[PDB]
Amino acid sequence: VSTSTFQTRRRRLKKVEEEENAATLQLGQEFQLKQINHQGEEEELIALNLSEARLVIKEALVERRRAFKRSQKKTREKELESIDVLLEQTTGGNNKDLKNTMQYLTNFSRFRDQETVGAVIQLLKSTGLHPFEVAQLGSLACDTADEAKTLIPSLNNKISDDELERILKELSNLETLY
Amino acid sequence: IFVYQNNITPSAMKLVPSIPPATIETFNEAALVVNITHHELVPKHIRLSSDEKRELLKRYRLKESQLPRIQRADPVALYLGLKRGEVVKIIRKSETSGRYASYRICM
Amino acid sequence: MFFIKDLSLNITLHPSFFGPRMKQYLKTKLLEEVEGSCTGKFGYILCVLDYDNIDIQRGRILPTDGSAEFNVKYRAVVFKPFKGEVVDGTVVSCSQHGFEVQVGPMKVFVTKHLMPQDLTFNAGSNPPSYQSSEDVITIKSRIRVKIEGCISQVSSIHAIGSIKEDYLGAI
Amino acid sequence: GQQYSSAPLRTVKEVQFGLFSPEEVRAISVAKIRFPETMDETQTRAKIGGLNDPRLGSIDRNLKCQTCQEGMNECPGHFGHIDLAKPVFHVGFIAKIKKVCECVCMHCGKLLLDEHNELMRQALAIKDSKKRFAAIWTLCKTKMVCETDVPSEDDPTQLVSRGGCGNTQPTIRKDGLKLVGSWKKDRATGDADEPELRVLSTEEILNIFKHISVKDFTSLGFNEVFSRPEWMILTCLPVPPPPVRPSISFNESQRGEDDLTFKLADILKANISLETLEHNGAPHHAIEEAESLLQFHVATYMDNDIAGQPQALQKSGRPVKSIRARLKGKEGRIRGNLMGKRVDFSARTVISGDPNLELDQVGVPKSIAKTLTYPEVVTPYNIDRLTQLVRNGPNEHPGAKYVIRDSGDRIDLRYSKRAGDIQLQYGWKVERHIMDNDPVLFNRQPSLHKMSMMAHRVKVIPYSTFRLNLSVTSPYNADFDGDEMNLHVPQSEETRAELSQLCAVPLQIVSPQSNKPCMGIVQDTLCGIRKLTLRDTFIELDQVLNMLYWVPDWDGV
Amino acid sequence: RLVKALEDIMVHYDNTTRNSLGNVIQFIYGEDGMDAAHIEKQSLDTIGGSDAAFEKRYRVDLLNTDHTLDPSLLESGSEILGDLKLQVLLDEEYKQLVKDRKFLREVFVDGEANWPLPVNIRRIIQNAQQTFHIDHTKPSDLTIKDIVLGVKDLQENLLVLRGKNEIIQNAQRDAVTLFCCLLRSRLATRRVLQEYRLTKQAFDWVLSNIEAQFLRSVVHPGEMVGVLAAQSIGEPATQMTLKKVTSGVPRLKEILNVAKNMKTPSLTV
Amino acid sequence: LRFGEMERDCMIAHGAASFLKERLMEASDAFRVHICGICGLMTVIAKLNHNQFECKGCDNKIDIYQIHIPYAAKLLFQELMAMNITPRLYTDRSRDF
Amino acid sequence: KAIPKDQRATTPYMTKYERARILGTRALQISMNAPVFVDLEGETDPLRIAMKELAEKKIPLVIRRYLPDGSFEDWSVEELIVDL
Amino acid sequence: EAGRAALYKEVYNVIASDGSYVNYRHMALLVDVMTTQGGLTSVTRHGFNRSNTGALMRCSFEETVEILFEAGASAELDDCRGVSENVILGQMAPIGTGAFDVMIDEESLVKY
DNA sequence: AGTACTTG
RNA sequence: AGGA
DNA sequence: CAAGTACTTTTTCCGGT
Ligand SMILES: Nc1ncnc2c1ncn2[C@@H]1O[C@H](COP(=O)(O)CP(=O)(O)OP(=O)(O)O)[C@@H](O)[C@H]1O
Ligand SMILES: [Mg+2]
Ligand SMILES: [Zn+2]
Ligand SMILES: [Zn+2]
Ligand SMILES: [Zn+2]
Repeated sequence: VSTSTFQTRRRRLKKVEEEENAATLQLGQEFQLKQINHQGEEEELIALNLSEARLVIKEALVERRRAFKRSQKKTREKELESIDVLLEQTTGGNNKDLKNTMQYLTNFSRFRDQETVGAVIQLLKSTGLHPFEVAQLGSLACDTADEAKTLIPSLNNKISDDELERILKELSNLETLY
Repeated sequence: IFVYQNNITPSAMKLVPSIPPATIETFNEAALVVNITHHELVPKHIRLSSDEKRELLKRYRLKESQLPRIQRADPVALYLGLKRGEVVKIIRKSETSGRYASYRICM
Repeated sequence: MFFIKDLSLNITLHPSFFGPRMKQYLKTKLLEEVEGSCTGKFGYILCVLDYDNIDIQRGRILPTDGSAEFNVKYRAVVFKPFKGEVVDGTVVSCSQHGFEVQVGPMKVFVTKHLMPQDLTFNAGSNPPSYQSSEDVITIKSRIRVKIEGCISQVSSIHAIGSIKEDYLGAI
Repeated sequence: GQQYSSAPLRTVKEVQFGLFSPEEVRAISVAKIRFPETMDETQTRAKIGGLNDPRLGSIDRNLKCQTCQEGMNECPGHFGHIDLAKPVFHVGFIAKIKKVCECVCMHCGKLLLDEHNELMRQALAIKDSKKRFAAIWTLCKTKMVCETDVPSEDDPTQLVSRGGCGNTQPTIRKDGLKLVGSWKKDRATGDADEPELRVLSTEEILNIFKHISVKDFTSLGFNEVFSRPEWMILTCLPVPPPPVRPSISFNESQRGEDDLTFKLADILKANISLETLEHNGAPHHAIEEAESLLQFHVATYMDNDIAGQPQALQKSGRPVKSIRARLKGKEGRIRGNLMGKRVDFSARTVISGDPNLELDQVGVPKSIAKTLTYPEVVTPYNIDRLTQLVRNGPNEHPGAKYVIRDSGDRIDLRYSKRAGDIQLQYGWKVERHIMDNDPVLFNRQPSLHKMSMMAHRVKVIPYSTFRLNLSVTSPYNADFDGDEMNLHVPQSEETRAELSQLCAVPLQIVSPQSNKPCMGIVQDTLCGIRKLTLRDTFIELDQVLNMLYWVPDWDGV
Repeated sequence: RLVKALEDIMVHYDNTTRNSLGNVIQFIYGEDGMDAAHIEKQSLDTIGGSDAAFEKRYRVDLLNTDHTLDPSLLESGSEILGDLKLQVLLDEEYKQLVKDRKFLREVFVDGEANWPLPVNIRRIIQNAQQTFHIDHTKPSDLTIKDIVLGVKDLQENLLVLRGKNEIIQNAQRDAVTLFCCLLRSRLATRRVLQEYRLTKQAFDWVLSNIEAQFLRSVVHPGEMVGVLAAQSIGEPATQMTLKKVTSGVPRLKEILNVAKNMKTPSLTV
Repeated sequence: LRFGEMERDCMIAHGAASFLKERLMEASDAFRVHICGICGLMTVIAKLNHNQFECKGCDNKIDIYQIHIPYAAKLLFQELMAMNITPRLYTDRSRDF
Repeated sequence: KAIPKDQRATTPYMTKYERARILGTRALQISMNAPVFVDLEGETDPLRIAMKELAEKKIPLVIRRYLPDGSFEDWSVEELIVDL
Repeated sequence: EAGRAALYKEVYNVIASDGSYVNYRHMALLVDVMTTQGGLTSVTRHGFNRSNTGALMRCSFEETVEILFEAGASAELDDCRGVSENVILGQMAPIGTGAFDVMIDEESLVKY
């Protein structure tokens, strides 16, 4: 058996249109902007910049280690070994994907501390950009507004070049000196 | 109501739905001699208010389909001048319970 | 990219597990089946969030076998790559044909032809590298790629990428 | 037994009826289906890349299916197809096709009446597709001209253009498998006298139906997704797989092909002729000939028993079995194989009465108990007991016939070299003999009663008849002048409960049919109960003591 | 055909009788909401005889020195005389019994008393008599309030329909009507004391068992009453085979067919 | 023996829902088919072993279910199809009421 | 839709069909080596154990009583009266 | 309503003519079924079997193939609410034992 | 042996 | 062709 | 238009042309 979602479409006989996924911010049916949490409420898409996602997973497994030991009652180079240990403790081990991901995020994150990822999340979520662009801006280091407007082509008319350059400048300051 | 002796010409009959929202009813005098409602076999039919029907359906968790039907041409649906959708509450005696309430939607 | 998604797996418990350590065996069966998984529809299901608040609900007993079926409503971190997504990664494989880049849980292969012309293969190096007038792309080297397209493939997703356009390539 | 599949198990919630689009038939298809020849790789006995398996289901039982590698008991058949040289009517839809032509313009494809006629918008209102089409037809059958302009929804002096085409409509009549119409015409105000008499082709009716508006056909009983009118005409024909039309393969060198397999080859042959006849030298009439024959074959395949008399008879005089014939009432698919079924865990013998059986028990002959089996699960509560019945084996009374493993594989205690040393494991199943006190469903046909099927307690006994208490005789309507009865063994712990908790004989004592007991004291006991209870009747100690000890619940007083 | 016509009919969890389209056939199964096997023929005493005979049986007048309950019937007999407050209760009682009697004669036009109803009251009383060893000589420890109100309370507890609304509540009142006519008739003050001679202890027991029995007597949501009805008509029809008007199997055949051209059409004037 | 049409009725009359199911399935006919979740047909090419599923013609390789029905119902459905009728089977509702 | 605990209007009594289905289900479960919530006082038949669980009212099951509209009331085997 | 009265009276008389007794409710229900439609719905193929119940259910008596052909033509949807539909599908029919659902409550399980 | 249907 |  | 025609579900379950 495989997993299902909150999207309840009834494709009765009519198979297709299998529309492409792009930088026209044309993601899947699944990764649409108007999502639905299991409480039934309409909630917006949650996209994470590497740094943000590194914390989330770390946090999750940290509290999972808490629940596991509770139910058993009756420096980036160093953060890597620290994480590789927590994985032995909570994850099924067989998950090579999570080990690979955590190594990648640990080595590729821009914002090391929770407060740092906090200010990043504030500064960016004010632009009115779609959570995908807001993530890419946080996870790819850019200097020219062109560098960003090129790598994230959806941005194109959405923000001012100077406004984007002010934002790129603040993100550059926020970069936790590893 | 128009009570006629023998017939009404199909010429005159074409003028019955002519004046809405007002309504017209044809009645052969010969049929009216005896009041069918008075018969042994004929129970108390009662026309329900739009709010009463609303409640009947709410209280029994029904769709209009699900109720028993009375034909628009039923002698009793004619006597009471029942219109499409109008519901009757039928109260019959029961050898079982003493009193039994049925419902019939109009056709 | 890297999303947080609300998902719901259906698990079918055999009667011999209807002991008080039930919710626990269930939460684990979910984690066994779901974590590590890779679907085309949602991408790589990486880490199941909020273990403490996983919703088991009332499980229906299936008539002929005594087993009960539960719809385990949950929330997880996913990774669904797209065409046009700009990703950074570390090189792994490297041949006459091109080089493969490890991006989180997935690899992206850059074709010899999806690179600038100036970059040429070099068999006579340890390990085999790609040489430019300025750059030297090899095994441990860090690269910024644009995903041209991806192939949903069983327990993985693989993609073909480019380093030909502006602001891409070696980091 | 069938193997484990990772596909999620689910139950059928809705059945969405419809018609096959030719494109679907082609899409679902695993092969087309070019040669009427069944197999013989030019006499070489092995299936052909032409008829039965050009990738379809499997034969041989040996050798698996090509496309799903499953083989025989797992493989549902796989459908193929036959691209028909010319369109043909579906035998079934012939009259609906006619009724649709009678409602629509046989030239532009517009409804003969619309929102402009009063009675029409009145009929269009009807929610019920079946009842609304009925109304649409009766109004539209009459309309013999497609109207260009009609009187406006206000005045007859100024007439509004509803939709083009003026053309006179044919007065369609059927000539068994053919729709032939009669256009009234006009010629110098008169004509008819002598109207245009021409048969309407399948291809023209197809083109008119193809041009029927979605809104229009949808106002008729149709559905733009599952059943468009054009789909009542057959263009591409689905070829069912072997499981549907199995070859009853006697000996090793003898075919034994199904009736459906022969009728399909007839269709193929009829089709091939038509195809070559039109592609090659087309002698115009010789085509309408081969076409009408193909129509006949595709008709008689689905329904052989048609009004238009000529029955398609197999070379033997015996007629071909239509698919319709397979589904028709009492015996045959619905009432024969789905509503009713032959079943395993069932036994039948002559019944006889026993005053020494309890109202709720049934005398089960040893031989029958040694055949009927109940699948008990190896549990700690029974482990030792079950290990002993297995030890006892298939021929001792309290014995077993099979041991079913976790592996799913069945051990036969009648032959297994390990029938002795068989060490039972929890979770295995032991198919043990039917034993004293197992609940079983007992029944006497007719079965016009809730009480004509009651649950009883097994009582394994000698001699070859089922023994029943005499008072239970009335609900069944049984007597012992040679009546026989049926026994059904439930195989679940779940079904056993249903039987003991709902259909048990004692539960059935007072019956709702007449709000009074449906069982009472009968015959000997009734005759003797009167005699015993007269004022005159006194019993001496000797007998009184036996009369007492006989009541199994006597207080000892 | 009877089976095929009625197969999909069952009693749902709203005591309602519906087909596979959920259309209501009967609002409550058999108009009373009762399982058929729990019913027994019972005589509705109230129904017949002289208006005079009725008066003697049911009437209690504590304000008349001849028509009071003798202090041999109950302990309070002496102090109950001329009690105007209690006499209001017995007047309600009596007037209700007379209402019943007129209503019953409306339903059963020919005065037929024997009807199948749930809960065999005759047995409960009989059983109370051996259970408690009722002394047909000694005076009861029952109050007129104990009887009058006791019966009035049990009535509020004979539940067929459960809903919190007028519509459903009236359905309940209606379905329970006839049974209560029996209940009030077999449990009137004069009757309980003079005839049954019950003690407060025995009367409380009679009351609980009526309640218990009644509740056990209702139809179970799930009952395939359609098939059951089909079979309950069908089976006998097979057993009648295996002005001289058409009857039996062929008239039944005429009926189910809704045959227009009937064999022996006859009017009764 | 034949557990016939009439016998089915007595079972329905008793309310033995599971016992009826058992007679018609486990004790007789019972079979497992794979059906496509898009066109409710038995189209699926279940190579259950390589865990491959597929419904070419829907290009569906994902939305597939396994169902337990009497072999004679598998038959009825294939027969209805050969005759052009589509008995589409669906494991979810869409109408309510 | 799912009717709340206050607002439930079905019988407070267990149906003949409910009782039978529960005994069956529990017997089938006990038989499939499921945990038993009662002391088997020398007990060995899963149906006899099921009766004991229902008597001690230690069956961890719930009856979902569907209504013709599709809505339902959930009832615990604990709360259901067994006058049956 | 007088139709129901007459219909019952007549039915009852055939039963009582033989000397038999069938409890009111059975005959009442038959009479009630023929009535509910507003007219005199006969117990025949062209009567009750032509109502709006399930295509599979209806095909199980008298007009079989003809019914199923019509279902495919009008794209009919079977509810799968009828007994006969589940009998065909080899599914636990919503009858007695199957008129409700059974679920494990974790709370009560961990309570014991 | 009946009912809508069908054909003269 | 037989059986209740 | 009507008469006379065909079909149909026409009770259930159990040796062998
Ligand atoms: N064709 C048939 N179809 C169904 N059931 C039949 C049948 N023929 C006989 N029976 C059943 O067999 C029973 C016995 O009929 P018979 O064998 O002729 C003896 P009897 O007519 O009952 O009179 P008796 O008890 O005084 O001797 C019937 O009551 C009936 O249930
Ligand atoms: Mg006999
Ligand atoms: Zn295959
Ligand atoms: Zn036209
Ligand atoms: Zn498909």
